[PDB]
Amino acid sequence: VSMRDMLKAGVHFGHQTRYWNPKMKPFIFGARNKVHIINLEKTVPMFNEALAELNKIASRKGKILFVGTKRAASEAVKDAALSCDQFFVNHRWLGGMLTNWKTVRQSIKRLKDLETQSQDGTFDKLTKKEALMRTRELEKLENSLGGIKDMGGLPDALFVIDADHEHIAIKEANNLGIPVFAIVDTNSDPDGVDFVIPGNDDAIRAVTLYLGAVAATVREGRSQ
Amino acid sequence: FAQLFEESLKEIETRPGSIVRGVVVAIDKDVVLVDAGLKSESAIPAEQFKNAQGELEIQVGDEVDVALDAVEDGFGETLLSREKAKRHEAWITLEKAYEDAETVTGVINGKVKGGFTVELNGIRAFLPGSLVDVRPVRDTLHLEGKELEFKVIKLDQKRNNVVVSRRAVIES
Amino acid sequence: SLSTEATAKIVSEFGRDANDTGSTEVQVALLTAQINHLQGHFAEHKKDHHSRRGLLRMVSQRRKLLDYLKRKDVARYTQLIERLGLRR
Amino acid sequence: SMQDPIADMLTRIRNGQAANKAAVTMPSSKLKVAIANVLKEEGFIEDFKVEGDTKPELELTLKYFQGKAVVESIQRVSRPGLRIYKRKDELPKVMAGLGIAVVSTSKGVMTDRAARQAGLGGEIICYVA
RNA sequence: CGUAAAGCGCACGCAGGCGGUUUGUUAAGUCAGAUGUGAAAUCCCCGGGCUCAACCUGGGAACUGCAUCUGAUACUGGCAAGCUUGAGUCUCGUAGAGGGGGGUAGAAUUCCAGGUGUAGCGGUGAAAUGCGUAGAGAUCUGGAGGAAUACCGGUGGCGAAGGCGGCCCCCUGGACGAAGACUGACGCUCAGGUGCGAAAGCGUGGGGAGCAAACAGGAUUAGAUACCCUGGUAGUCCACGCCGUAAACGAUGUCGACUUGGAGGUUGUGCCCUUGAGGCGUGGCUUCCGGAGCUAACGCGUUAAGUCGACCGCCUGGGGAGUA
RNA sequence: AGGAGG
Ligand SMILES: [Mg+2]
Ligand SMILES: [Mg+2]
Ligand SMILES: [Mg+2]
Ligand SMILES: [Mg+2]
Ligand SMILES: [Mg+2]
Ligand SMILES: [Mg+2]
Ligand SMILES: [Mg+2]
Ligand SMILES: [Mg+2]
Ligand SMILES: [Mg+2]
Ligand SMILES: [Mg+2]
Ligand SMILES: [Mg+2]
Ligand SMILES: [Mg+2]
Ligand SMILES: [Mg+2]
Ligand SMILES: [Mg+2]
Ligand SMILES: [Mg+2]
Ligand SMILES: [Mg+2]
Ligand SMILES: [Mg+2]
Ligand SMILES: [Mg+2]
Ligand SMILES: [Mg+2]
Ligand SMILES: [Mg+2]
Ligand SMILES: [Mg+2]
Ligand SMILES: [Mg+2]
Ligand SMILES: [Mg+2]
Repeated sequence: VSMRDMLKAGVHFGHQTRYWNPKMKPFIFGARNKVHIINLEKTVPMFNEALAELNKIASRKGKILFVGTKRAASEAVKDAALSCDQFFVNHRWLGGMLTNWKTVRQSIKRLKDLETQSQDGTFDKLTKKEALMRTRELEKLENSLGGIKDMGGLPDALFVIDADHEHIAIKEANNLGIPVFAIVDTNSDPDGVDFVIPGNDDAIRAVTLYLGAVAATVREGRSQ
Repeated sequence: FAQLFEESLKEIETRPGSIVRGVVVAIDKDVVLVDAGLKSESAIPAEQFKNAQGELEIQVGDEVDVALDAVEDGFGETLLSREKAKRHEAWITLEKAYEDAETVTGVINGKVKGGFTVELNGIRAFLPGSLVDVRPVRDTLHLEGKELEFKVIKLDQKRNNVVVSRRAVIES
Repeated sequence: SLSTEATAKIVSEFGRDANDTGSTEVQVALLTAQINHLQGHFAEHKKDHHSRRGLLRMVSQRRKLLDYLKRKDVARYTQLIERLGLRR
Repeated sequence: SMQDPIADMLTRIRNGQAANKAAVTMPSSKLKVAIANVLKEEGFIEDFKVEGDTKPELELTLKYFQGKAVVESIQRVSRPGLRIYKRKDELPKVMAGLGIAVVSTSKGVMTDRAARQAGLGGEIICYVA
């Protein structure tokens, strides 16, 4: 990929130079149009870090939780993880998935009872104010938790986009020791992020590049 | 890396708010998804592409941009495509069309205490004071009219002062 | 505010070089000339306290420079106070 | 006004370590160079260099270990307002021995352990820990 | 020491405290060593003796000290040279309610003379006191006089603070920027001292339109020596003199250095392209938000309440009392 | 700049 794919995508974009969280300062190259520019000259060796990292994590077959919430990259994440059969949260991060897993696990086990009902296990009973109430109950659960329903226990690696936009998950992960892989733009602060991936986040031309190149490397730590 | 100087060359292609390629790689009758410009995927409303005038000629693959209204308002390139690519009648404000030779479409609605006239096929300017039109007569032309001629007559703050003239008089 | 020509005359009559505008005797002579000029103004403007503050600042600067000159080179100090008519 | 360049040097180093600056630059002095020598040779900074012949500018490169700063604490003891002179048998201990006490003895600037070695007292310029 | 007690109202400034940088010299401070003393006992250490202990003892250590002598002389001090980056002067411009003096302008209230012109006006939550047929109010003309300067007007500017806003002139202080030259630590702070210091107030001589303590009347009320209303004197105004206090407050002493940012405002200065009043820097001052850090928290946050240095002021439970 | 607001 290198600068070649990084630019035909736009990894070099960074917010306005009037929003930039100063902790990014090593990673920037300039300010074209009152807007920052991310090296793609440090990124490429540093993006390579996480690549050869998730190899190691998927080598023990550990669980990799993808995270993305923006409508822009909401659909990138869901299709990228299921391309690897790993877990993902493409909607709002239900505040407490990790630190409060002893409670969120109840949420999954109740939808896993529910979906058996809603398809075959004796759904069509009376009080049709009851039938739809499940349909909206199941949909709401599946829409925000259906990403990671089969997951079991806690993950071992966590890949996010917009460390800023998703800073709850980072604050949950860092409080559980789980390593955190992020993409942090000029408006974010990687001080929680273990393995940073400096460069433009919000995208699909650029995000399916981060995911599509990551999505593979998980498999070849999994195909082994 | 002057290897990104061939991408500093890609910087040239189109960079400030101006005509840009305008890749419509994604499409939907909800939010026409523009992609080219500066930032990645966009979020523009629709006024000449879908669900707007009824013209469905932006079929996935059309390459029109939106004059990059914002270089980057934060992961947001341009916005509504009112008249951004083919601003054949106005551009900056009106002083510079593109030919000014052939009679371009013009409309002369008088001053109903202001004007509020779609004088040009692309803008709607409010005019200050007398000489609202060319001057055969000032406040006696409230019909949209048809394609007669088009000239300049009296600009002011050079923002929404688009001044059109079409009576075929002595052209004052 | 001494006139520019008056400043030039003071520098020429007190400094080694006509471009020697920073010499200790040059500075003291400038301060003394301005103070003597301002005495007449403050004889008729007793309530010009804000200007009197600047006058007192020049007085104190001249005193500091004179102490510096005296504790450094005494003979120059004595010649200067002779040419300027300052009691001490 | 600047009434203690040694305290200025120590404060510059302290602030630089706090702000993760790689190098801190300042005006030079014989005493400052000697203190930089002591700090470098006991490993609290990498290198120091004095560039300039009319306005000598001293540059000290600061070192950080696992991300954290190394000079966790650095205090000016014998300040102008209260000079401190100690005898060879009341030379202080810093960090109960782990730290150092930069001491100006009659033979040059040299730490408390070295002064106890050479049987000297002197002025306790600073504590480093 | 922002809010718990605590930064003088603000400055200047002697004594005093502290002091940028290089070389040389001195050896006062400082350090080392030695000598003399620093009584004995007591404390402490190692022992000995009373059957043990208390107790009594032998020897040591200690008595942080002081005086010389001999060395070191890095740091401070002195002394002599220098250096310039602190400090200051000059050259050119800049912006400003900075100050003092003098003149004038228009709007407006009040009063006086008159003209037109009628029974109300004025006031309030309602009302009444008050003004008016002796002709008010309204309106117009012409004078008089005093005070303050609408719009501009701006968490805008200047000033050390208090503070300063119409326009013009004379005298005058400070700040700032650019380039260069010059002097060469000439510096920072400051007890006592001296100066300035809103408003009220005091003395003398003026002035007095409006406002208004006091006062009087009406009203409100249980009362109403208040709020409200109608009038009204000192005083607000000037010249000089005195007072010397304010929530004199960013409740934050002055000076200096260093430590991520963002959005402005104001005032210069440089480059180019003034190619559309644009960007690109750099100085000064100033407003808001916020990072690390700090804080009891609130909050402060490159204009610190962050990290340090110099000097000064101040606090030590509340009340009594800032009183006698 | 008519209206907004309404
Ligand atoms: Mg209180
Ligand atoms: Mg208090
Ligand atoms: Mg104060
Ligand atoms: Mg010194
Ligand atoms: Mg004894
Ligand atoms: Mg010396
Ligand atoms: Mg005093
Ligand atoms: Mg008064
Ligand atoms: Mg009285
Ligand atoms: Mg009086
Ligand atoms: Mg009187
Ligand atoms: Mg009167
Ligand atoms: Mg009464
Ligand atoms: Mg009254
Ligand atoms: Mg007081
Ligand atoms: Mg005040
Ligand atoms: Mg105030
Ligand atoms: Mg106070
Ligand atoms: Mg002072
Ligand atoms: Mg100011
Ligand atoms: Mg703040
Ligand atoms: Mg505090
Ligand atoms: Mg008293």
